[PDB]
Amino acid sequence: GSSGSSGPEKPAKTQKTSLDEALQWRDSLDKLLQNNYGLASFKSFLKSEFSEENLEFWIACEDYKKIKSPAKMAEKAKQIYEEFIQTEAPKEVNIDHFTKDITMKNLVEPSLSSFDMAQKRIHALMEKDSLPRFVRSEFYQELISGPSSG
Repeated sequence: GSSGSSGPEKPAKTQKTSLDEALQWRDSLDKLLQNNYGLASFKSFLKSEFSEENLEFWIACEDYKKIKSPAKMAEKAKQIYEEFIQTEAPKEVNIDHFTKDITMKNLVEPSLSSFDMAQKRIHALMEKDSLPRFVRSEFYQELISGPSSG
């Protein structure tokens, strides 16, 4: 018999982003969000431009797609709407009545692609609005013209 006690551990490190990569974010916004590095930075950028609500709707969407629960898939759906797709909502994203209306009609029998349009709608804005406005900012200049060469 020997008394023993376990203990926690420490994480590790790894690459982040390369020059030939940072540029890939220019072509399609997705590449950016997908990349942990580009994403983290992308967010902050918005927070300053009071346009962080645009990304939020995106992150949530994905977090909703991975919803198997028969109640959550529906209930949760209304949540995102009452937050963004809600009248004068606090984070009401930028979506004309056209797209906005869509989601609503998709709140009846929502499953996974409930916010298919709304998602692609905002995503297309953060890629043609912020994306192009993020590269011009320093946050980007440091990603490509940082402590490394181009």
